[PDB]
Amino acid sequence: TPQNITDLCAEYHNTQIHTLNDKIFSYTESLAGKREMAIITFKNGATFQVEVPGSQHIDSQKKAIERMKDTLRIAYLTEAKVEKLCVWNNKTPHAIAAISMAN
Amino acid sequence: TPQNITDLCAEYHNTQIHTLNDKIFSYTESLAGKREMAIITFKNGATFQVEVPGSQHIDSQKKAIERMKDTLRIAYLTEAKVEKLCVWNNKTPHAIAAISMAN
Amino acid sequence: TPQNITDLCAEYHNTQIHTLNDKIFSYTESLAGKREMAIITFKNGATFQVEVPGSQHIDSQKKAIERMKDTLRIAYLTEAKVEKLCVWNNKTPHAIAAISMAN
Amino acid sequence: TPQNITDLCAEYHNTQIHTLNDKIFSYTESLAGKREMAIITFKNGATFQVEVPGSQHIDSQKKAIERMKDTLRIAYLTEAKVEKLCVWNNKTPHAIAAISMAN
Amino acid sequence: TPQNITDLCAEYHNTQIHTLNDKIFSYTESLAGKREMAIITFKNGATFQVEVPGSQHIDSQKKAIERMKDTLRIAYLTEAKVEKLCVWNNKTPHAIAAISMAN
Amino acid sequence: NDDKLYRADSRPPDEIKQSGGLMPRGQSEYFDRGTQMNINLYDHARGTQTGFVRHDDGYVSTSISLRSAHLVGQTILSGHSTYYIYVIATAPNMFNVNDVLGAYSPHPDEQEVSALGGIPYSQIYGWYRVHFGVLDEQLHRNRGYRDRYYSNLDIAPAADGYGLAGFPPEHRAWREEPWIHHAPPGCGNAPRSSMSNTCDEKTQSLGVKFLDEYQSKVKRQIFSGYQSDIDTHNRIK
Ligand SMILES: OC[C@H]1O[C@@H](O)[C@H](O)[C@@H](O)[C@H]1O
Ligand SMILES: OC[C@H]1O[C@@H](O)[C@H](O)[C@@H](O)[C@H]1O
Ligand SMILES: OC[C@H]1O[C@@H](O)[C@H](O)[C@@H](O)[C@H]1O
Ligand SMILES: OC[C@H]1O[C@@H](O)[C@H](O)[C@@H](O)[C@H]1O
Ligand SMILES: OC[C@H]1O[C@@H](O)[C@H](O)[C@@H](O)[C@H]1O
Ligand SMILES: OC[C@H]1O[C@@H](O)[C@H](O)[C@@H](O)[C@H]1O
Ligand code: NA
Ligand code: NA
Repeated sequence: TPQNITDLCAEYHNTQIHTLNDKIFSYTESLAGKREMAIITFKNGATFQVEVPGSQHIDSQKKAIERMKDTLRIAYLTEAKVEKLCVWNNKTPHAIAAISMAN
Repeated sequence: TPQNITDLCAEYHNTQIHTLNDKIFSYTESLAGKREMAIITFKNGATFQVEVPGSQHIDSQKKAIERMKDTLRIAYLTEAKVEKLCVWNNKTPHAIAAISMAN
Repeated sequence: TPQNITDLCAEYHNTQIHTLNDKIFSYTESLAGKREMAIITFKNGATFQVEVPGSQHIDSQKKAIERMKDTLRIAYLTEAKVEKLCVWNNKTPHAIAAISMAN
Repeated sequence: TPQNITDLCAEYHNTQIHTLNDKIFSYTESLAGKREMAIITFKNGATFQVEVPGSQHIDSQKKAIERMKDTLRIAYLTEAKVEKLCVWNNKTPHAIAAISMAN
Repeated sequence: TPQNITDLCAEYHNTQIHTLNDKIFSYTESLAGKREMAIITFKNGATFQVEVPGSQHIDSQKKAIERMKDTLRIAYLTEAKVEKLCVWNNKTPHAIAAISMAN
Repeated sequence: NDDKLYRADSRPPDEIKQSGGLMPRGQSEYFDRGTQMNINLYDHARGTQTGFVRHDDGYVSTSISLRSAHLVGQTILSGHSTYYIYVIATAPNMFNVNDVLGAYSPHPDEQEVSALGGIPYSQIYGWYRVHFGVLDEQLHRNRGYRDRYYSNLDIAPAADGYGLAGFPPEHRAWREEPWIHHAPPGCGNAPRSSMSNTCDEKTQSLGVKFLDEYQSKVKRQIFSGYQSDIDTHNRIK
């Protein structure tokens, strides 16, 4: 069982860590059909999505996708510093798998 | 997969972008039957709705409609600057499809 | 489709607008059986309820009732100024149908 | 239909009002099996629970129990003054039925 | 029925209390398949998880796990002082069973 | 209690909102760490009021009445065709300068109360517009303010301010009451006060710690409010 996001990320083949150590610059949210998703950017231009729920997600991920969208919204609004993102890099933009926050 | 709200908006018929770069001036919320909806206005007088769930929405939109109403409420209360709205313009008032927030 | 709370209120029998332009003075919440409801008061003594879900509500209202109780809680705690309530006046206390908040 | 917590409390057997007029001193939360509950204390030593969901609750209470635990958490964190609790006094510690916040 | 986290913790095999009296240093959250979990650390290096829902959890715990992840996120962001954690110590990192916060 | 303080300032409300409050000179946003700036009350109080109302060296000064602040505004902010008087709640980020600096307060005449780290948006009750010296007696209420929280708080006791007083080490204040009993290391008769710079450092670090702890209180109040919409029942059905 991983004790940090880096160890967690290393358990998956199609993942990588981004180190940001910065607050989210922009938060975007959509309810348009087939694009029920969220997008965040950082001021350095890096862009990430929370994927539309699909058949590549198992049932236990569905609730976690919703949680992640919650987390990003509140992170944006409180200007919380994001340390690292773990993302799947076989998507454009890269798809968030995990987030870590520390001051 | 779009990387911003403008790209997202362009994927849909009967949509357009409004650029506001301002906090929400008013937020309205209703639980009256057949009018379970939200309305927001900006100080320039622009007015937008989150549509009542209906047959024009697919099932995956239902959760996102609820999310959007959450987002607008908290945006209003925190006086967050809204950057852009993507809206369907074949409704009156224009119906929100996506929102973006930036510093 | 109404563009404001006043227009919305006018669509329903047995409704009226209260103009408060004040923060909520008190918030009350119950989980007692058959009384799962919320009550708010203003400093002028005005008192309002969110009704217990019942057979007078259609299914689409159920989620909106829950949302409204959320909205009132967070409105109370952030000391947000409430502009107007639309209420059914064939109940005691008057039952909230819609709320508007404005800068 | 009651217009305040005192009137509400009087409708139930085995209930009592506590008048606290103070912020919550401590909040405790558990996900341990059979003890999925919350406990709050005040500085005067008074201690209250939100009961584990059980067969003494009807279905309509289940959502309200969850709401109450939300309310208490956020009440604790915002240091909101609790006016009165309505509690069932045939439990130890006393079980919250309703809360009122003012001032 | 326990009146505090210490009494609660004592009801379970393989649990122990940590007294931290400190804010959370880091918060991590994952939606990666089979690792839908949260991790927190304190500045003294102590590390704790909310476990992935599994067969060691009864159904009533599922909602409480979700609640606990909410609580930790909000605790992190508000810089709330955590008093004590009750944890299962037959997991690495130690798995949170309960949390207490006090003024 | 619900006592208010007042500060004439040229920075308008939109800039205050962006900065997250009324900022010391040098500080961009309220929730920046204290390491950004020099935090020293003595230094703050000695500053010249030429152009701006004192806001140097990690503190922002306020007056104890609307009238005081308007008068100060007409002296200092003579030149701005519009400035604002910010109405400000009392809270324990706020020190009475004359009490803390005592007999060494360099401007006892002005009875100033100063905020360590600046004044967060949430602590600002509202503002008056001042157009060509003419106060407009219609107050604008700040929607970011929390009356119930701040009405419950008062300014800091002087005893909480003595250690942060920020006299140089060789100063006789550290060798007299009350300050002697609150003196940082290296200050006063602590060995090598004149040679060490240990004094000015501990002053800084005690200041930064104070702001850290105070920022935690603000975050907890405001950001808890922001999360009071959460309904667990939605997600668990
Ligand atoms: O579990 C979510 C992930 O699923 C994988 O199969 C896919 O390669 C990723 O793009 C991501 O969608
Ligand atoms: O899904 C939401 C959208 O659905 C479309 O069919 C309709 O043209 C839009 O006005 C909007 O309702
Ligand atoms: O939809 C809720 C409303 O339903 C009506 O039928 C009733 O007359 C009102 O008092 C209110 O309960
Ligand atoms: O609905 C919850 C309540 O149910 C009652 O039957 C019980 O006597 C109370 O102690 C309380 O548990
Ligand atoms: O209820 C969950 C708990 O179940 C126990 O049996 C186990 O020893 C703990 O590690 C924890 O998983
Ligand atoms: O859906 C679960 C909950 O998620 C929260 O983040 C949201 O603010 C609430 O309104 C509720 O929707
Ligand atoms: Na990897
Ligand atoms: Na005060």
